[PDB]
Amino acid sequence: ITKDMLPGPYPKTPEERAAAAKKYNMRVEDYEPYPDDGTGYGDYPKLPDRSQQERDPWYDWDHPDLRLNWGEPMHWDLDMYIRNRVDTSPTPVNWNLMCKHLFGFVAFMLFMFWVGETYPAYQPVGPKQYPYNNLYLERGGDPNKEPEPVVHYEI
Amino acid sequence: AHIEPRYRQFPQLTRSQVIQAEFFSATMWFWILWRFWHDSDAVLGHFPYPDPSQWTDEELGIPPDDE
Amino acid sequence: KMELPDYKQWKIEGTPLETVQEKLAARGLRDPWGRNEAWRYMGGFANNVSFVGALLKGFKWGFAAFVVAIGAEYYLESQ
Amino acid sequence: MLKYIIPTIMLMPLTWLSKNNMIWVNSTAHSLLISFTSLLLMNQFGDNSLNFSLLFFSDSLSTPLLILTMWLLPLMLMASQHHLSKENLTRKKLFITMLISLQLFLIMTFTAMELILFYILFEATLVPTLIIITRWGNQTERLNAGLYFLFYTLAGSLPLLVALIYIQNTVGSLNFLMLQYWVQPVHNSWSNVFMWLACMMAFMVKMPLYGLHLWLPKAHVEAPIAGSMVLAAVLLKLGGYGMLRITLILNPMTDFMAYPFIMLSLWGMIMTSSICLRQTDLKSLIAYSSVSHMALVIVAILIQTPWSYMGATALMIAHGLTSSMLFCLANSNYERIHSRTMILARGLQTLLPLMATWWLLASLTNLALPPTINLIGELFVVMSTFSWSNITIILMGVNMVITALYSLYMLIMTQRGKYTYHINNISPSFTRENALMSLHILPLLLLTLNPKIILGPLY
Amino acid sequence: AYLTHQQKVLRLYKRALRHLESWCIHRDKYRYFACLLRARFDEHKNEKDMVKATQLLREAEEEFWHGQHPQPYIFPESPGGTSYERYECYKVPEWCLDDWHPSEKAMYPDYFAKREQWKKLRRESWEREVKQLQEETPVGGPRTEALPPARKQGDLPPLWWHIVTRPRERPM
Amino acid sequence: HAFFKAMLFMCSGSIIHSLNDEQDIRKMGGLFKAMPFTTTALIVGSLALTGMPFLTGFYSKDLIIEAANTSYTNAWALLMTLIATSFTAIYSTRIIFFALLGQPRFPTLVNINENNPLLINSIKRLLIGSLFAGYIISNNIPPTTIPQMTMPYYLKTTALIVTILGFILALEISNMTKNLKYHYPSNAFKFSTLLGYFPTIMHRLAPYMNLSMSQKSASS
Amino acid sequence: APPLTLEGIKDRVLYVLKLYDKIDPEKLSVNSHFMKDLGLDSLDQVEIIMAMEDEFGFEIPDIDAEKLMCPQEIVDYIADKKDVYE
Amino acid sequence: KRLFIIKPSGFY
Amino acid sequence: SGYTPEEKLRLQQLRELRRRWLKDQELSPREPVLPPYKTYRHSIFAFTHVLIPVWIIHYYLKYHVTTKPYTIVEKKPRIFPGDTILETGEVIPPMKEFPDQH
Amino acid sequence: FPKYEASRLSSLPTTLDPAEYDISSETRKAQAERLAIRSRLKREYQLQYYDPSRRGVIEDPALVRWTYARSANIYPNFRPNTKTSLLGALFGIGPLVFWYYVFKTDRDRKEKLIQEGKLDRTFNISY
Amino acid sequence: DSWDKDVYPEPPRRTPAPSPQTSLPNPITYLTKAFDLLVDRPVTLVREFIERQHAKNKYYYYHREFRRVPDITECQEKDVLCMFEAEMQWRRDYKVDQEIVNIIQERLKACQQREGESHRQNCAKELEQFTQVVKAYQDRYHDLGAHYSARKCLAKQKQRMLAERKAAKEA
Amino acid sequence: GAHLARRYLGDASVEPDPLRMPTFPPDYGFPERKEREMVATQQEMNDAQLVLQQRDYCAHYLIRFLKCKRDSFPNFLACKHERHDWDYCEHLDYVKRMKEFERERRLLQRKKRREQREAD
Ligand SMILES: CCCCCCCCCCCCO[C@@H]1O[C@H](CO)[C@@H](O[C@H]2O[C@H](CO)[C@@H](O)[C@H](O)[C@H]2O)[C@H](O)[C@H]1O
Ligand SMILES: CCCCCCCCCCCCO[C@@H]1O[C@H](CO)[C@@H](O[C@H]2O[C@H](CO)[C@@H](O)[C@H](O)[C@H]2O)[C@H](O)[C@H]1O
Ligand SMILES: CCCCCCCCCCCCO[C@@H]1O[C@H](CO)[C@@H](O[C@H]2O[C@H](CO)[C@@H](O)[C@H](O)[C@H]2O)[C@H](O)[C@H]1O
Ligand SMILES: CCCCCCCCCCCCO[C@@H]1O[C@H](CO)[C@@H](O[C@H]2O[C@H](CO)[C@@H](O)[C@H](O)[C@H]2O)[C@H](O)[C@H]1O
Ligand SMILES: CCCCCCCCCCCCO[C@@H]1O[C@H](CO)[C@@H](O[C@H]2O[C@H](CO)[C@@H](O)[C@H](O)[C@H]2O)[C@H](O)[C@H]1O
Repeated sequence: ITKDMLPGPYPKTPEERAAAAKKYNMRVEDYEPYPDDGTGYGDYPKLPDRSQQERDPWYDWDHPDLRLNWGEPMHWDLDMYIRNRVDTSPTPVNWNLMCKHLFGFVAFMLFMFWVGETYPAYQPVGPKQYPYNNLYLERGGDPNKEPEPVVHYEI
Repeated sequence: AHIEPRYRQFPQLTRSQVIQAEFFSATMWFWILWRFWHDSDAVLGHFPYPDPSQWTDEELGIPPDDE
Repeated sequence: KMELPDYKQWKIEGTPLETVQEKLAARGLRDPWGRNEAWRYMGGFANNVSFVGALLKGFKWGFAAFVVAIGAEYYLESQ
Repeated sequence: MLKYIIPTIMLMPLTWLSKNNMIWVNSTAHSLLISFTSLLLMNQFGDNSLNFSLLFFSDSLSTPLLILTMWLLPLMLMASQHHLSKENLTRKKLFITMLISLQLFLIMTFTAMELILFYILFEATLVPTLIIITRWGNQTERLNAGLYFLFYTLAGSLPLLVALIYIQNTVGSLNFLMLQYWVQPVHNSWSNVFMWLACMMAFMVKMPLYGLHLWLPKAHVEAPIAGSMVLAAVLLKLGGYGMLRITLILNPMTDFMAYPFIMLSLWGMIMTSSICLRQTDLKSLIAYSSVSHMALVIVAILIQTPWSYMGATALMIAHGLTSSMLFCLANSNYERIHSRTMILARGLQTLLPLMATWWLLASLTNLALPPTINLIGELFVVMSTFSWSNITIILMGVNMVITALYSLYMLIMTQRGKYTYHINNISPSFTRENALMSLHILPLLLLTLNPKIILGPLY
Repeated sequence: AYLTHQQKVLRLYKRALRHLESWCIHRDKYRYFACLLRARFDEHKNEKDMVKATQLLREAEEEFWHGQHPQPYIFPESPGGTSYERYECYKVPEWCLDDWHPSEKAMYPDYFAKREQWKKLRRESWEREVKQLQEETPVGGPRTEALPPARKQGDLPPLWWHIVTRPRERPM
Repeated sequence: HAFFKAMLFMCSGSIIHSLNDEQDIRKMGGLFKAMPFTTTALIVGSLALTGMPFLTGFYSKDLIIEAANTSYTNAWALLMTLIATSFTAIYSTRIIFFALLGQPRFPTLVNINENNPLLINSIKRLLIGSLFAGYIISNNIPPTTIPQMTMPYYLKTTALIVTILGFILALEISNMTKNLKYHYPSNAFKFSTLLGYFPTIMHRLAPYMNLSMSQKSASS
Repeated sequence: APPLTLEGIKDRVLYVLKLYDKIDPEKLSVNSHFMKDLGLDSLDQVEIIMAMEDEFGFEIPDIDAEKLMCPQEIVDYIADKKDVYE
Repeated sequence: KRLFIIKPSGFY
Repeated sequence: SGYTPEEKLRLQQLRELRRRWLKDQELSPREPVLPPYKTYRHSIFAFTHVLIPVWIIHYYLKYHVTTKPYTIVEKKPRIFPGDTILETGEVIPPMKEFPDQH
Repeated sequence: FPKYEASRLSSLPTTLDPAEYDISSETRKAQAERLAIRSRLKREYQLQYYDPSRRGVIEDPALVRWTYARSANIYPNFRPNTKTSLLGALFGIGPLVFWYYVFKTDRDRKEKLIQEGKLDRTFNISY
Repeated sequence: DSWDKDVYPEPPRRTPAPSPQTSLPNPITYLTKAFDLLVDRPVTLVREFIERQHAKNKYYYYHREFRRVPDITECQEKDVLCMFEAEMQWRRDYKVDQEIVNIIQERLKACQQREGESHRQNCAKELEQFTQVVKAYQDRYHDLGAHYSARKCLAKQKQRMLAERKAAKEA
Repeated sequence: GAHLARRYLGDASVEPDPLRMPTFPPDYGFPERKEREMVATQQEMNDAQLVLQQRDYCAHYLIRFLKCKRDSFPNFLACKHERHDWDYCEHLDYVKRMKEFERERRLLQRKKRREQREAD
């Protein structure tokens, strides 16, 4: 295409805002560029940061999988909002409340596990007893050295 | 086909599918009862559990408080 | 060309749908779709086993076979 | 090496004296015959390298790179002859001459026994490479890409020239065999700090090192397919090969001079892997993929361990075939839709089922699925950097995760989903395109059966 | 919102019934509660004050959000259903047949003979279809996506090819 | 586990196929008699999963529980494991109650048909496995430990009783769905349904932060 | 799944409407407008569409549903979606 | 009734 | 709320075209125009998928793998008290007497 | 009914938005022009999408602008200022310095242990 | 046989004689007889045919013998001709020592499998031998780096010899 | 068990600590304790390749079962008596450990009385 139809610098007048909105197929009212912080957006339209999953499933899109129409300005982060990636659709539970419940459950589980590790559950049974100086030779003890004997008695 | 669909009605069943299902459901219950009758310990316990409080100090060798 | 059953046969009487119409009737309301649901409570779909009945499917013949087998085992063990 | 240099030169008379309609058939056939004979370089010994003459030698490091270089020439000819069909006949022969002359400089670069002979050929590869990009690229920006490629390289090379000549003055020789026996340790001093930088910055720019890599995505996006193939497969490895040789004489200073560059590579590889997740241009995605892979090679060369040198050697070969395949795959799409926008043409597995198999195989090697040599190289490097410092497994682990995400994202976006409705010129894959893809993946997968011949001198 | 007030109420009614159905599961229980829910809509059916009617809609939507089923039932082939887009991988555009090898086309001599008539029919009609859209479109372009029918005999409705020849919903 | 879990998935496939790709249990029901062989396998699979005595699932799961409560263990992990064993009966009850019992809730054009021999034979082989494979294996593998067999009566039968209690409670909960009452959901109900919000929060937050950093900072 | 036919779809569309207590089964015809002829309102028409979705196991979006105003229109809509041509 | 199945060319 | 007269007419016209297109998708009787016991089948399967491979594998293992050291390493057989050793004829002594408590 | 606390990743349902209701002829005029713009682009696409003789790709200026915006156009509109520099300093230099001390400290600690013989390397002969 | 039992030792085999305590036929006994009949015999004859052809064309290959040359300790500084030979010899010995450690590792792993649950006590000699050889290999070659040479090896030894001398002086 | 409630919610000083038990001499209170006998030799257990944790004081019964299992093959339902012998021996081994716990608890109880009276 041509330079007049390509993105440009930040628009500085009501008229430059009009030519930009015309270029991006937008209404001069609906066109609002990114703030001119010097990050390089230029006059590219800032669009509602909404996932593509939020768009109407039943409308007849030119690109049904992307839910886009041929020629409409694409969100700066379109590739992050495709249906395979970030979804911003409303949740039946508020965002913050979801975080409180998931965090609270997890935090509580971890605390209770520590409490269960300090107060372990065990049976009223003495240590299991093994023969031959506690199987000294089997476990890999040195044959040459004479182990400290371990004696087990009846009861 | 060998089985036609029906509308708003209970479907058509072959004798084979009904009989085979009953045979394997029966085989499950025969198996459990047969095993339960022969291996009831595996579900209720294989050995008695002793009561520690019933053991005398002589068995445990607890010396009298005087000594 | 499939043959649908005659529609006049779907009635809510004698089904839980009738209890619904009685409860709604006590408020001044009606259920105009009750007959579109009747087929789920009539015919071979009426009377379904309970959960215990579901689990106990095949128990009758399984128990009988178990009784025979142990008796057969006993009579052999004795001799 | 004259049994390879001379027949490589004879490809130029062959191309120019061929009938007008046989330039591709003749050059392709005879460049394949040269590739066949290059296997004789695998007469390697356990102790001694293969030293032919005062000028050329071939050890286990240069042998696989030579074989990669000579295999790539026929593949580049196959990949170019479609988009050059309308070209003027003489300008077709000049294009082929640029590729043949690049192979000539390359096989002499990898076998030069003297480092100043290595420098000249190492630099000589710029001219044919630059001419390919700027003459036969398609976009306006190919001119800027040529300048960035030229001046990034020269900014580093010219200091290297001073350092090598200074080294010859003090040591008396630049013969690599002589350096092995006459090497003296490098003691700390600001004078040696800058000798170290001059010896390593030229190679760091070629790899490229993160931070100094900006020339690479520019060059790839503007180069013709054959240019992108040689750039990714071989010319990047001139940095790695040069570093693996020169580090001999930089010890023990490499102990602490490596730190700033290991940090750049370890962090840079995560940064360039993550950039791939948001690239809109398919060629640019593959370019940034190379930066992430070559970051591992830089780390491995700098930690200077037997396992890391084996891993770097395998990574360079494995990356060479995989990245070349990926550029060829993206090109076949481009020859149809004439755009590099990744999201433009989707759901292509429905329209080109067999080309979707190649896309799958290429992606699997790119994410290093075991036992591919991509995984062998990447695994050996990770083992050695773990001993260098245990915490590096964190950065290595994350890169492996992000590498899988962008590799399969590229596969899913282009090959899966629904096809784009208005794009209706997706013709069935040509035999040339399918044979080109298979000549990349089959040798790459065959090398898994016998990986010792690409593991380098420390095997 | 381009939806009138009537459309919003009717849409809310349907959506409320479906989420009610998900809660109730059993058909008899759903019938009982769907009628009470309908009774509530009938209660304000004649509200002639738009301000109050809109206010009733707001509260109704607020109530639906609180009471909506977190995991409502979805028809399998509906957006979000377990079979949505399950068959897109089998839908192949008809222009792919122009690339078939002649030996492939020879296997279906009758199908490709008919296909040629459709392609012939498409070329012949195109010029009149562009013309009809030129004469019926006001200066400044169209204002809606609605398309006209054919106005004569032998004319085809403009822009018909990709609706008529679209892939079958169960292609393979 | 391999035996009865593969069978359960195959039984659900039998139902899904007969109901024209329907997978929501709310839209099944009344299949206990309509699909007799799929029903038998589903009940056997469910009982095997919940450690019914002497079915294949009893020979592994039951030993694990009795070793768990007779070991030197975290007391919380033991308590969590037991409660989950009760939950196993509850969700097993859900599948049977909603898929098989009650009145049909599927569309009107009935096409139920489980009479393909390939379907019957494949399930039949796994059904025999789910009944005897556990018994066969336990009696053939060599012993490599010291199995714990002495224990209090209440530790011996913990697995069985918590399973039975879950069945009883699960049945009561299932029956309440039939009553003509409407209740607002509890926070607990939403938490369970939405999988503890972990997929909801984490599969939006992690992708967003990493992907946004890739474009904004790394690239631009 | 057994295929659908235009005659089969029509039969079931009428069948469902004959089980709706607000319609007169004798006065019903394929061409009866739900309001002009049968004297129903729009709340009733939403329920009729809801019942058609339940009958055939697929959803008609509200934008499309509000236009189906007689039984023949429903039969046509279903046939188009299911590729029924007879 | 057997319908024609539209596929991309498999010949090449 | 129904269709406008203009819309209904367009839907009518597309419908006749679509149903005609769908009708044309049917195959004619002659299409496609193609170009020019259990024991036995299970017997041939066993021969080519079991016997021939196990021949190759046994030849491979016996005369190539096992000729090299430590290529196949077996856990040594368990020896129980009272066992007799085939290689030597050595008899392993029985265990000492138990208390025989039952 | 606790109200809806919308977030970045959990948007606000339109049914709960006041903006959707309380419509004015001014808004309705806006929705009219938006739809008119959409239909103008749809018509221009459909005329090329349905053209019998068109074989190729329908170039979309919206897509070219998007890709051109997110690469070639950034630098001309860049300004070195407090925001860009502070962000550049934090995310470009900062991570390198952080990782330097992590690895340098870890390697220094290990090197000391090896000299004193306090790091076990009994079987470590692969590196 | 095929290898040397000294380099790769295998303790003598002890197989318990069958002691069937059941009337039932053993499935393994008959499958073994079938395997010998259906697999071993045909495979054995096919091999004997191949071994006949080889016996008609008997030829030999040899294991190269490398004369010993002066090591890097005897080389004058920067004398490449003597350094080259010592350097190549040191490289050859480095490869051989690598395979020595592989042999000792192979013994260790074969013992661990052979002894089963008793490996902990019955592979003490193999473990001890492995521990010693890995210590010797580590002392020779560890930490030399990718660019290792006979010179770097010698410098590492001298540094080790110096440390041992100083500790001995403290004694 | 109840013992846990006593140790955690009650006075732990009179409840054994399973980790450090026993905390009294073996013969304290027992005139002439005998030493547990072991039937299977180390070589027999070594040759039988028993798992080290199975090489306890009931190992001789385990060896008998393992030998019987091999010799009764393929009748995988034989050797039930040998298994039970081994199981019962392990039960007796477990009860011994239970007595050790009760002994330890009573000694702790005694040493608390024997301290309190000396305290006052
Ligand atoms: C069988 C399961 C066994 C394991 C059980 C584990 C139990 C885990 C319970 C974790 C509870 C954490 O969730 C916690 O719940 C309360 C109740 O809403 C929240 O409370 C929040 O919501 C409401 C507000 O409308 C108020 O209670 C409060 O103003 C607010 O903080 C906490 O913010 C949250 O942190
Ligand atoms: C290894 C143990 C093997 C145990 C095998 C035990 C015997 C197997 C018995 C299989 C029984 C098959 O026979 C089947 O039984 C059931 C129950 O009576 C019958 O079902 C009967 O009761 C139901 C309910 O009243 C009726 O709907 C049905 O019409 C009637 O026939 C089936 O119609 C019959 O086909
Ligand atoms: C990408 C860029 C990477 C940059 C990496 C920076 C590495 C910094 C290395 C600093 C150490 C340089 O090496 C150091 O130099 C001085 C040279 O004056 C030497 O020391 C010499 O000069 C100093 C003066 O400062 C005198 O005090 C000293 O008596 C003399 O010997 C040190 O013996 C040496 O240790
Ligand atoms: C571009 C990324 C920026 C990230 C920040 C990177 C900072 C990099 C700093 C380079 C290293 C400088 O610090 C360097 O440490 C090494 C130790 O290994 C020192 O090495 C020297 O000193 C040590 C003790 O200090 C002694 O063993 C010996 O004299 C020698 O090894 C160097 O004298 C010093 O110059
Ligand atoms: C290890 C395997 C353990 C398997 C355990 C198997 C289940 C154990 C039995 C659970 C309880 C049995 O079921 C018990 O009796 C009848 C069922 O007829 C139930 O009775 C119920 O049936 C009808 C069903 O229409 C309900 O509408 C009604 O509300 C109620 O009366 C009881 O509410 C229940 O307590």
